[PDB]
Amino acid sequence: DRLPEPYSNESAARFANGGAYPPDLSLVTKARHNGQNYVFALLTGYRDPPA
Amino acid sequence: AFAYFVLSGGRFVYASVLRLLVLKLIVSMSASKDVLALASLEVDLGSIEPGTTVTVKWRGKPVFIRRRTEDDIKLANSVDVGSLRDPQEDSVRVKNPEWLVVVGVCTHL
Amino acid sequence: FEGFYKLIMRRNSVYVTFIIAGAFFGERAVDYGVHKLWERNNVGKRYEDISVLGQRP
Amino acid sequence: EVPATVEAVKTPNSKIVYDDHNHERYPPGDPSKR
Amino acid sequence: TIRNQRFSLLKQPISSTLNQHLVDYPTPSNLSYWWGFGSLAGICLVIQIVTGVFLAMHYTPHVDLAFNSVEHIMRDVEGGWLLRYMHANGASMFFIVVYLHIFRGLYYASYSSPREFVWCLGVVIFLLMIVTAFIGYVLPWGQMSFWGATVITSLASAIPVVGDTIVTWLWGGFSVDNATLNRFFSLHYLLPFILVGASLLHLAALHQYGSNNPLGVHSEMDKIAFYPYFYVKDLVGWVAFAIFFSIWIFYAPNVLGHPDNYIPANPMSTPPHIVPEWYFLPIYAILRSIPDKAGGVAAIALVFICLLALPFFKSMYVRSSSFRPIYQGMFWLLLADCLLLGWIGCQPVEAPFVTIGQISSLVFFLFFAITPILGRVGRGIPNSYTD
Amino acid sequence: TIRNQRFSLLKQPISSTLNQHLVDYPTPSNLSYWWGFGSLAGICLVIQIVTGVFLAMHYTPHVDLAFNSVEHIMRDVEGGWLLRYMHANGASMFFIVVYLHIFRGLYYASYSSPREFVWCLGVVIFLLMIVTAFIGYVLPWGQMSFWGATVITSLASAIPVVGDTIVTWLWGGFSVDNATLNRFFSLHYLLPFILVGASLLHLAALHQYGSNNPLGVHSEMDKIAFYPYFYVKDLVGWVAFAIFFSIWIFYAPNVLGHPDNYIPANPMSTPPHIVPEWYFLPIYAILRSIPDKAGGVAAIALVFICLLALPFFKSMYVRSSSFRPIYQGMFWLLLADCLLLGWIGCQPVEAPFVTIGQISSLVFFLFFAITPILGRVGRGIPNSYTD
Amino acid sequence: TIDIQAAAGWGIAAAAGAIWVVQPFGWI
Amino acid sequence: IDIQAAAGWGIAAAAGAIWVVQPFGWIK
Amino acid sequence: QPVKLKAVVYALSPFQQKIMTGLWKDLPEKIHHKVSENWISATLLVTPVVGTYWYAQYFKEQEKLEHRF
Amino acid sequence: SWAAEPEMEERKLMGFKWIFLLSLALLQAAYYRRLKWSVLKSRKLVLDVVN
Amino acid sequence: SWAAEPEMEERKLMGFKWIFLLSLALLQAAYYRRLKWSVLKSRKLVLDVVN
Amino acid sequence: RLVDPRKNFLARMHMKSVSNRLRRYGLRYDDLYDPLYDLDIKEALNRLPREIVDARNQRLMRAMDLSMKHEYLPDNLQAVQTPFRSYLQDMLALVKRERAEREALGALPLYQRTIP
Ligand SMILES: CCCCCCCCCCCCCCCCCC(=O)O[C@@H](COC(=O)CCCCCCCCCCCCCCC)COP(=O)(O)OCC[N+](C)(C)C
Ligand SMILES: CCCCCCCCCCCCCCCCCC(=O)O[C@@H](COC(=O)CCCCCCCCCCCCCCC)COP(=O)(O)OC[C@H](O)CO
Ligand code: HEM
Ligand code: HEM
Ligand code: HEM
Ligand code: HEM
Ligand SMILES: COC1=C(OC)C(=O)C(C/C=C(\C)CC/C=C(/C)CC/C=C(\C)CC/C=C(\C)CCC=C(C)C)=C(C)C1=O
Ligand SMILES: COC1=C(OC)C(=O)C(C/C=C(\C)CC/C=C(\C)CC/C=C(\C)CC/C=C(/C)CCC=C(C)C)=C(C)C1=O
Ligand code: FES
Repeated sequence: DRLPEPYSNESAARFANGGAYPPDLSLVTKARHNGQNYVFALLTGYRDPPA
Repeated sequence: AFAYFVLSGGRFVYASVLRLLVLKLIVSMSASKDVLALASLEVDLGSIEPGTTVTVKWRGKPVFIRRRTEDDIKLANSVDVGSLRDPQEDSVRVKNPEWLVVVGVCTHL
Repeated sequence: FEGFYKLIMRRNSVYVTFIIAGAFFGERAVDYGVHKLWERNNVGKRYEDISVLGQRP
Repeated sequence: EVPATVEAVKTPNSKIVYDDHNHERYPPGDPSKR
Repeated sequence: TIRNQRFSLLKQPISSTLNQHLVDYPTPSNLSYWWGFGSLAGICLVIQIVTGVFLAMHYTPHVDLAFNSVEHIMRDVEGGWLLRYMHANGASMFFIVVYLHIFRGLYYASYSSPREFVWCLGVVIFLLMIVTAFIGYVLPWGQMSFWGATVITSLASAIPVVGDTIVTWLWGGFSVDNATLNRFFSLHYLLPFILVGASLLHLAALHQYGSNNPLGVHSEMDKIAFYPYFYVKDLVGWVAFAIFFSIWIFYAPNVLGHPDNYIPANPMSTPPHIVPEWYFLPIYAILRSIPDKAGGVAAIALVFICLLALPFFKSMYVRSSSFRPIYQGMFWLLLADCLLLGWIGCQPVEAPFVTIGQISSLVFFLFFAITPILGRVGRGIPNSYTD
Repeated sequence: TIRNQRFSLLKQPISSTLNQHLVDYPTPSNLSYWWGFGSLAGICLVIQIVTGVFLAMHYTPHVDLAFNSVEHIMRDVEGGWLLRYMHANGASMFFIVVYLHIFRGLYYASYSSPREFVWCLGVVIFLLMIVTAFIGYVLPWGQMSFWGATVITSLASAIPVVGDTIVTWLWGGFSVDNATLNRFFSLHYLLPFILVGASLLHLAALHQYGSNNPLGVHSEMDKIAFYPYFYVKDLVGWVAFAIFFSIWIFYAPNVLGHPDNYIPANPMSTPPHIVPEWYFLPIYAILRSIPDKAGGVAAIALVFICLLALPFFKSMYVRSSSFRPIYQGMFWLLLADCLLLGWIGCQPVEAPFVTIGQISSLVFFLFFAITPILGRVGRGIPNSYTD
Repeated sequence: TIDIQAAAGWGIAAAAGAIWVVQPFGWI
Repeated sequence: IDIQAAAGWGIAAAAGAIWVVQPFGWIK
Repeated sequence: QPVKLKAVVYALSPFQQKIMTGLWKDLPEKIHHKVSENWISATLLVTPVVGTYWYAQYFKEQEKLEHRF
Repeated sequence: SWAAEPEMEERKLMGFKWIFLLSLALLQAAYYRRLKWSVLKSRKLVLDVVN
Repeated sequence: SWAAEPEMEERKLMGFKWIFLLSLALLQAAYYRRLKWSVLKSRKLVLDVVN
Repeated sequence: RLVDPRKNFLARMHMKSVSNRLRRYGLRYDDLYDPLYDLDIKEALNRLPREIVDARNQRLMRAMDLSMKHEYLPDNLQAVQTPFRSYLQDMLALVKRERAEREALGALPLYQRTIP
């Protein structure tokens, strides 16, 4: 079996996340420029906005 | 001269057959009956904040919605029509003073 | 190399068999050496080195 | 005067010098490298 | 002549090879309409390629969609029913024109020296035609497609050691499934271009010596140019073939096939009458007749071995059946036997058809067993029949 | 001599054509490694065809399955990752090799008489390669695939009266959808075979007169057989190319690509950066340098018009850049300009890149505008530079 | 009496090549 | 024989275009 | 058309010569020759590319600085 | 019957028209072949051989 | 990163092995080419012409 | 005249560069003219004396040998080369004038290029 899906479809995901769709993470490190570094920086890079 | 007439006869048919086969091949790539079936429908919408946009869906084509502010209308109603490559005023394009609804596909490509 | 020539290169059939054997054995030897280098360079990172392997509750 | 090709054909040379820019020859009479 | 100036454009290097191999090529003046089926075969190949390329733009090679995509062509593609019927019946047309070609070759002894290589290339082309048409018949994914795929891919199981391994490799799994269909579709796009190349090599090999003629004699003293004489002769056959093909396409599009392929494939149930296309029926009858699985596969391969060995058998020096009455009778018996084998293949496996098929396959092989002895005996005809 | 007996099997009719076109063909002894790239491009074409035939066994051309079928090739079929990385980076290797080939031809003026037809067939081949690679890039059905297909099919709308009907005929509908993908799959199987035929014609045209050489002079006095000398030289080239390709395949399989195509196609959202493959970027730059639809399409067509008209310019009688200092310098400027156009195509359409792209496009066209002037003026060199 | 030796040599070569492509060590 | 032939072959091409593509309705 | 040539060619067997040492023989002269003959060509290839790249980066940096509050 | 074969009428209308036209073409092609071959078929050949 | 590229370790092992082997093959190919060409490159050519 | 090296120093540098390049290979500028480029060159080559054409072919063979060997002529042979000593241009101009005369009177050309 494949890993389970949190939601029944993309519309349900958007409805549960304020209209945004959490993308499938199976290829996310290949689907972004400098993927591994980008994902690590994003996850650990929440901070206060500039003035 | 008799022989040209008999030969022109069958050459008519050969040309017709060539044209038929080529045109059948060409038209087979045109839009299928089921594709043409899904080419007409309308939907409804809601509302959004004054200054943001939300794309909506149609056949395979996004549709843009942007309710504009007062200063936005001031900016949009101060451009010379002559300088525009497609001369058209904002008032003509909009059915509402601030609600701007438009098909969101680039006219280039 | 003339002594080895008199045993391997006098007949093309022997030469061809020698080429087949060299491909086989040399590819095996290179594979073994590459795997040795790989193991030596990645000590502790293998699946078989997971401390808790078999211990998921 | 006699052109060079005629002289070469008329006078066999046992002291031949080959071009050496790309390859240097083994000493003459060396065993073949086959 | 010193070619300082340009003469006729056909003799310029831009078209000299097409002028020499296609326009001015010398051809025996007495060639009959029986010699116009090679060009018909070529036109059938071209028709198949063009129609298949345009059909592949709408077909989906997936088990959940293949049948429905074929019905979507029939129903939704503008001109789609004509693309399908032309391709499906085109396949039958190719086999008709190629069978007549082969039997023309057998009656005139066209396989004999110096044209042995032509015949061997033809046999390879026949094998390629069979594989191509079979895998193509599986694409619709109906009942006949699925069960026909299940048998021919099991023929490798006759091999004792690696047979099951070969079966499961060809399947891509433990049963006929989506992997089999996808790989069949890929093979079925590729094989026709190999068939085009093989046909080109076939024609080149034939043009090394030129065509044999209905008298079977040396023909250098009465050769003429292919264009326009044999061009117009072939055009008559092309138009007649068009009428025949149009009758099949427009008025009897499905009588050459079976209704069972209009049922979606069911791996659970099995049709009570699992047959191949009609053009594989004689082979399938020769297969069913032997009562051992291995013996059947052997017999199928022996058919092509016999075809390949025919040119090389020491023979008499006379070619045409026109002057070989006994070989002529053997021909008319072989043709009846092949039509009998094809009919028997459509019959269920039950008496009396089993024995009839066994006798018919025996006679088919006797033709090839008996031809060499006839050649050896007939080498003595000129000594015996004197003035 | 009278050929009563059989000599070398190579000179027998079975082998003679291959021998005279492949083993004994006279070749100028001074050909550099820059003459290795035609054989390299031939090997790239064969690699693409073999890998693509095997990949088509597992790929499903449907919008609901294509992305997943690629992923299944990568993850499930054994050696699938290798087959995919080989096809995807072999397209890039094909284009690198063909670019090196085209620039050898430009530097030695290999397009000049009597080899004009060779150059024109090469231009046709380049067009075929571009179309093949583009429609192949659509097949994974990622974001890049969908949006690139959108714009390239939209290109036809530049035609005023019938442009829209051509766009909608290419799509098979009112948008890029499953019909587009399915027809693009069929075309992708077909075009490689036409490429093979065009390459064979290219080679035959080249053997009409033989290869040009780095001196650009008549070479009939010092020719040597292809086998073995240029066989072993091309083998050195083949092994070096294999090392290069292997570096790309095994260690940097995705550097010559964009991560956007690992996102499934979303017809709602265009990605912020939308570019073709690297080998199309110069044409992209020339297209975007024109602030006009029809102007851009016309510039794209004018690129190939100039490439086709290059061999027919009245030129001087000196070929090689080795003896033409001005043309040689203009060659190294054109090479820099093409590299700049490629880099510009990768940039967003904004300052300063619009001006740089416009100037680069102008320089590119100035090359082809200035070469005929150079030929006309240099015709007078032998009368002005007296001994 | 050299054609027989050539046949034996080429048979050894063919066997060596067979064991080398298919490598049936887990089956023997 | 050069201008008359060009006119004739242009007329033939235009007729063939009208015959292959049949836009009876585009005369607007 | 065949050419009519008059020439004398002497050749040594490949197995009587050193095959590889000629690659690293008078290397500095080879480098001298490649640099001396090719420096204009190399300048014309490299200078436009590097100059255009540097100017583009300079423009981007100044534009970014100008839009900063 | 209609549901299984919805294209029957167009197909039949095409088969009538095209068989009539192709039969006309076959007549023309026969005349063309015979006209081209008449110069060869009516020729008088004179040789010295008898048997 | 493992999820996006699960074949990475096999790919790198293959790459190291075959790049090493192909480098050996390139050295052999260079020797082969130069062996075949040495008879041409070391040849002494005598011709009548001067200027 | 801008092409004359006696007046334009750029033309003088151009000539010196070409002369050095030709001298390295022992080639004459006329040796670069190929009979396969133009039919008029083929005709002019055929009108020249056997000795001129023989020396041309020998120079071409020597140059091809040097090109194959990645070597230039020894400096002592470079000192006696005559890169711009002409043998072809006058004959070629005469051939072109004769062809122009034939065309101006409506005659058929004496030779034609084959269509490839
Ligand atoms: C069990 C028996 C051995 C089985 C293996 C047989 C094959 C062995 C592979 C060859 C190994 C020896 C390689 C040459 C050693 C000599 C090195 C050398 O000096 O360079 C040579 C040239 O040799 C080369 O160019 C190197 C080519 C090596 C080819 C690469 C070998 C491949 C190894 C295969 C191993 C199997 C693993 C792969 C399996 C797939 C110089 O040639 P010259 O210039 O003509 O002479 C110079 C004069 N003087 C002698 C004085 C120096
Ligand atoms: C992509 C298109 C670019 C468009 C460019 C815009 C318009 C410019 C067009 C001109 C091309 C620019 C490059 C021209 C200069 C090339 C460099 C050069 O030729 O210098 C030579 C120097 O000699 C010259 O050629 C200078 C001549 C100046 C121009 C004089 C014009 C009169 C000649 C007209 C003849 C016309 C036909 C000539 C055919 C070659 C090189 O000398 P060398 O290599 O032999 O050795 C010296 C070096 O140190 C060692 O390598
Ligand atoms: C794709 C299928 C085929 C094509 C397109 C084809 C094409 C041709 C053509 C054009 C000719 C020359 C003209 C003629 O006599 O018909 C020819 C001759 C011949 N073909 Fe075929 N052929 C095909 C299959 C076969 C097969 C399967 C065989 C036999 C096994 C065969 C055997 C021959 C022979 C013997 C000749 C010489 C005939 C003679 O000179 O009398 N061909 N073929
Ligand atoms: C490159 C050329 C070809 C392509 C792209 C092609 C493609 C296709 C496709 C997509 C189908 C499935 C749709 C359908 O069944 O109608 C099909 C079916 C078929 N093809 Fe082909 N084909 C080609 C050539 C050939 C050739 C040469 C033959 C004959 C030997 C052949 C015989 C068949 C058969 C028998 C079927 C099954 C038809 C049916 O009953 O529906 N094809 N082909
Ligand atoms: C008949 C031969 C060919 C076949 C059957 C074929 C088949 C395929 C298939 C099935 C795909 C989709 C799977 C994938 O993305 O990896 C594909 C993709 C592709 N093909 Fe081909 N191909 C052929 C020849 C070529 C040639 C000659 C080129 C280059 C000119 C080419 C370039 C491409 C490209 C660029 C892609 C997209 C690769 C990617 O990003 O994944 N193909 N091909
Ligand atoms: C699939 C792509 C191609 C293949 C397989 C191919 C093949 C070849 C081969 C084998 C040669 C002879 C050996 C060599 O000179 O390297 C050659 C020569 C040549 N090619 Fe191509 N080629 C291709 C594309 C092109 C293109 C795109 C052009 C130009 C637009 C072109 C123009 C030429 C020219 C002018 C020559 C003559 C070279 C000379 O004599 O110096 N080719 N080609
Ligand atoms: C952002 O934008 C852009 C892209 O996106 C990312 C691109 O990728 C490209 C890359 C495209 C280039 C360089 C040119 C492509 C050129 C051609 C000619 C492709 C067009 C052909 C197609 C679509 C298929 C041909 C169809 C046929 C033959 C129909 C078959 C019909 C019959 C057999 C009857 C460019 C320029 C671009 O600006
Ligand atoms: C003196 O001449 C020679 C050259 O110098 C001019 C060469 O450059 C080349 C190399 C040239 C070639 C063949 C590259 C051209 C590219 C092509 C045609 C790629 C397509 C390849 C295929 C499928 C081969 C097509 C040929 C046939 C008969 C099909 C059957 C073969 C196969 C299945 C492989 C060779 C061998 C050569 O000696
Ligand atoms: S598609 Fe919008 S500008 Fe090109």
